[PDB]
Amino acid sequence: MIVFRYLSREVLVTMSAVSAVLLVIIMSGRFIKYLAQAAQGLLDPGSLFLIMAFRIPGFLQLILPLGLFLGILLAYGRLYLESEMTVLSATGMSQKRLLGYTMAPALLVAILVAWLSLFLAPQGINQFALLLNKQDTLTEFDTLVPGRFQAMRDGTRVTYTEELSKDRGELAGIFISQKDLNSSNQERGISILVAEKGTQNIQADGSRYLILHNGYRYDGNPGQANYRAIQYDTYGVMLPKPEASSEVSERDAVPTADLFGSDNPRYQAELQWRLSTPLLVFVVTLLAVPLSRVNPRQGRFLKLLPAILLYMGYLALLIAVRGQLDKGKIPMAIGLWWVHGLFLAIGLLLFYWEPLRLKLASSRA
Amino acid sequence: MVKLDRYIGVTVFVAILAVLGVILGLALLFAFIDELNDISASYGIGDALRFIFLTAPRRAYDMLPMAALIGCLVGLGTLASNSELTIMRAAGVSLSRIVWAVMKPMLVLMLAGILVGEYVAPWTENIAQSGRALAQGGGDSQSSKRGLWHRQGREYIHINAVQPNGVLYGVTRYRFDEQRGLESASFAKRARFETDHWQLEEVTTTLLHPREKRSEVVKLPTERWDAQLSPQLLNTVVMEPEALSISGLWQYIHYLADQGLNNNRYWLAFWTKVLQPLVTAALVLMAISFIFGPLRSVTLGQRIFTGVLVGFVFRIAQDLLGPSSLVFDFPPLLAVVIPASICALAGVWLLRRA
Amino acid sequence: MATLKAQHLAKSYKGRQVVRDVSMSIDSGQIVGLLGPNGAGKTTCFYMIVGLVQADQGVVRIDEQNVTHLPMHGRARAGIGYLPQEASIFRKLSVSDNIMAILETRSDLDRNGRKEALEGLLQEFHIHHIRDNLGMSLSGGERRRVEIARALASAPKFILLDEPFAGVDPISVGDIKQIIHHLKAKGIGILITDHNVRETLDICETAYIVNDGQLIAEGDAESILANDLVKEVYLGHEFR
Amino acid sequence: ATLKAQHLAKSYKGRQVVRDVSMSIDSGQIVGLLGPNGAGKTTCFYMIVGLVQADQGVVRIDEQNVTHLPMHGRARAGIGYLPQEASIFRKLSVSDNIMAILETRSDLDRNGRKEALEGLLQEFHIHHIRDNLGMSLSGGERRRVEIARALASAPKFILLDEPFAGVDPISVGDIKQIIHHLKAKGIGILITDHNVRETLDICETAYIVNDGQLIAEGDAESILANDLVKEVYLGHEFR
Ligand SMILES: CCCCCCCCCCCCCCCCCC(=O)OC[C@H](COP(=O)(O)OCCN)OC(=O)CCCCCCCCCCCCCCCCC
Repeated sequence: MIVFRYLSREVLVTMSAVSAVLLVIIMSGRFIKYLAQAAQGLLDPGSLFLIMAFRIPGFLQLILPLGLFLGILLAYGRLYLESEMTVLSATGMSQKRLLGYTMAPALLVAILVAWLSLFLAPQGINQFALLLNKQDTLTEFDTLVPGRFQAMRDGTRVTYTEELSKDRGELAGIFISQKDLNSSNQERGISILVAEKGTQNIQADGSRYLILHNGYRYDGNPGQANYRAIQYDTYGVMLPKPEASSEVSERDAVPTADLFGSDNPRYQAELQWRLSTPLLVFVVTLLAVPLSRVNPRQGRFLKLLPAILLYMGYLALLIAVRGQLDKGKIPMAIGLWWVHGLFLAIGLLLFYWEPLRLKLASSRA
Repeated sequence: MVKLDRYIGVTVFVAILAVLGVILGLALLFAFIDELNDISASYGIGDALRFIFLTAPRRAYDMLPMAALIGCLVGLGTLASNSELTIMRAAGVSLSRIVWAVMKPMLVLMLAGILVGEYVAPWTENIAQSGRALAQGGGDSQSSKRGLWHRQGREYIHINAVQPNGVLYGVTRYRFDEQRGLESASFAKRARFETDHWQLEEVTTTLLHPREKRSEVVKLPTERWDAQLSPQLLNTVVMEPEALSISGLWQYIHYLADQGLNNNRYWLAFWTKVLQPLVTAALVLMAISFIFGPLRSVTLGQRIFTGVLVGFVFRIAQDLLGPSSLVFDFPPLLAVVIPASICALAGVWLLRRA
Repeated sequence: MATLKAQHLAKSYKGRQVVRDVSMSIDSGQIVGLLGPNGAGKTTCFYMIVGLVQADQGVVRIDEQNVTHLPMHGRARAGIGYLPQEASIFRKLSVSDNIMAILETRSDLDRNGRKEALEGLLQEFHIHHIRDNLGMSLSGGERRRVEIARALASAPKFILLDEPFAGVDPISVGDIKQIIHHLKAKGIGILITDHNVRETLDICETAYIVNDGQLIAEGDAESILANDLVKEVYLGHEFR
Repeated sequence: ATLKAQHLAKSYKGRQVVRDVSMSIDSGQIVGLLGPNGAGKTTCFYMIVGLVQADQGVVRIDEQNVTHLPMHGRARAGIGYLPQEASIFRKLSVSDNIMAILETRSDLDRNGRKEALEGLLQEFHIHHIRDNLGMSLSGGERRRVEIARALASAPKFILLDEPFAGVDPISVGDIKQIIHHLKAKGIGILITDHNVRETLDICETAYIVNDGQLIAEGDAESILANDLVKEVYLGHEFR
């Protein structure tokens, strides 16, 4: 009961330090991405310490399992190098007992990760989306440049104005090409709403509010002779910020209570994804105890980068399987539990390698 | 001092080559995994593999300084942990001579880096990007994300793909009249540059007289185009500013300066590509200071971990200070000089402390 | 009265053969030394007895109970202790906690039994005056005494010391020899391997010389120092 | 020549390790540096070598004062050094091992370097292993090649660090033979080691350092009869 709270203190302290460093690095990378986007002109520099503040729970929920993995590796490597566990084993301590000692901090980490996954990351993502969409820090239409075109997604929508003025009114021409990605063969969905005057307005009720002062709308695809001419005024079209919708979807912000009774495959796949991040905690706890056996020649730091690569592969495989799930291909009965079982089996292979070798040698003689 | 120089140089060179190989392999694997997301019918597995393998020299040239730093750390720590540098110092060989011995291969390495980044990386990068665009872009008038848009007097052109040898794909022209009516909307499969002539082969224009009549689709077999789009300029705009050669970057910076646009994004690329030797020299100097100081007895894994962490921090700072120069008001030169400057300062400090 | 018998041990690293048919035997209350040239199979034999190296041939049994295939904790539960060469004290645990962390795992002791055992181990080894200092603030002698008391806390039948007279002052070997004599008086079959031939042969009442992976000699100090083969391959002709 | 360390001192964090230790190694003299492990003996050895910056005192090699010169400056002044661990150039052959240091010497030309290499190979009986890589050498051959390489730089004093460390009683004869061969050349060997008996045997004068102070000096007989030494370091039962 003394070794228990000795190992559980070492592991927790090392995990805290590693998690802090990893969080700093990940936040820095996301900040370089958002700063480059703001440099391009599609963001408000003032609204940058809330975008990063509302994304911390997701980074923490993705980092804490890796923090525990590396903390277990470092702490138990230190104990192995200092001849401190050879005297625990030479007095009676098993390796299943070591696993049982290690599974106590893993429970606290799993509880923290489960809370972050099921009740705090959805709220943070919801608030982040609320800000970036509703509060319209500055829309892309407030960054127009005369003579230069502007596009979105796969060039599906290209907005351009010939004249740019401080009053933002009576613009020479609004060349907008709102194209449907799929609208069947006969109609390509590509339409041009060009007006003699640019009617930029308050843009408050429906986010970016845009209407044509005079109106000249054509739905005729250039390939065929079918021309759809609407020379009347074009009705108000509501433009959302592509950045907010591109990275954050509705599935990442719905409350967890709405996923239990849902039938939409996306919601069920998201629920299965949420109840997995606590599970990597136990999986990597089982994967880490056998791997932390080191020699003074190897040291603690030799197998940290391979562990990071293994964890990243785990996460990538989980994300890919979730995509194949909510796309309707993989049946929802099996889910991501087969990936979880694959990595659990890898961990069990690592754990029982030495007992298997000893039992094989015993029967050989 | 010939045998010692060759010994140290060979060790450092081999370590740097191995580290560069491993880093490039990891980068290529990550790039392929990311590119798998945009798989499609027109863009197959073979096309993605070809693009990934064709953008190898660009990644190698970009990641050369990190390979130099980590390889110098590993190779010099191999000698330091074996007490083979204490013997050199106790035989009368100073620290400056060891630094120069390590630095001699670095000159040839950075010369090769400059040569590749000016002659080989732009060529293969242009070949690769053009290919991905041709594959992912032959569908229709507005299909690809890698397209280009331009404005004439009243015409509006959208080129789906821009290929090196003055040939475009999916050229679409909208010719509005004075009353903003669609006088003619056309789509052409290909084009060819012949001085002032652009030949829009396979052009199917759909002109419309707005005097209450139907649009007449006309199948012209070949059309002349009075385009003011020079292919040499076209290849530059569709390419990232960091994927251009040093000479091409210089020419485009001056061309942008003449008209009056903002070339501060291209000055950063010019400084990054030109001042690379100084950055690698500062990184290897700090690695040498690390070996002679804190890490003269630690194991190989700790040296690799420290090198990776320092490289990550250096790249994060470099990428943070790039857009910061454009959003704020300070020259882009300080976005390249500062990190290498403090790295050299720390290396000199730790070397002076012996 | 126990007996730790190693019979026909053999081990082959790479394709070469390091150890070849080395047979040992340590009784209870007996001090045995395992000496030999550095390149020979002395350390390999010691580790194969300890459990850190798996013997290819041969068996290791204590009182008609094969422990050759058991892991290190299996041997430890069978009654075979082990004390590593370097410092192996719990750095952040007090001296009393060092012994109590091992006393708490004994299934034949209750709370009162653990209390009395800790008191006895503290008084017997004269470490009671430092029963609250952290293990990282102990000198060499106190550290060694605390390590030996911690090893005894698990009640072993045999203790295998690995280089006890390693990097210690001539005054410090007196404390180590006193501790070893105390262990022999308690009834524990110590086995020592060391580079220091003089003090090992002084303290040990029986020695085994292993050269070229074979047992080339056996006997007390007088028989070892009067052997032509040992004086030829190990000690030279000018030893003492 | 004569190497003098005077009034040496060195204080680590907070505490003091070495306080006013003074030695003197002549030419053709074998001198030991013994004492308890904790005391400032290794620190004094390293401060003489040049691996630790002395806070006070002066290290003078003959007339020159080299207390401020770095390790390579001291080595150019004529102070050798042989580390305890293996320090042979692993990927270089034995002849290349000696030659890589012979090329450093500036007073030798090509023919002189060749003749010196041949003499060094013949003198230490390594002429039959001159084409073996440094990583494929046994302990005795490796130590002989290391000593030859140390001599290749033409030093005046060689400061051996733990020569009799973890070696068989057979090999101490070879080590003593090499040390006496070096002394016969005119080199002021200085040995610090844990092995008290062997060091007191081979040496001619000993320096005991306890609690950062020189508590005894002189030949082996006077060292073994000293009461203070017999009470702090050796013990009353030591021979
Ligand atoms: C279209 C182009 C496509 C390019 C794709 C390239 C993909 C490469 C990915 C695989 C590379 C893995 C290599 C990892 C090897 C690590 C293993 C190791 O320890 O190697 C050590 C090895 C020993 O060398 P040895 O001969 O023993 O040296 C002593 C001799 N005096 O040391 C070695 O010398 C072996 C390692 C050599 C690695 C060479 C590869 C890196 C250099 C190329 C960089 C990329 C540049 C491409 C374009 C260049 C144009 C000029």
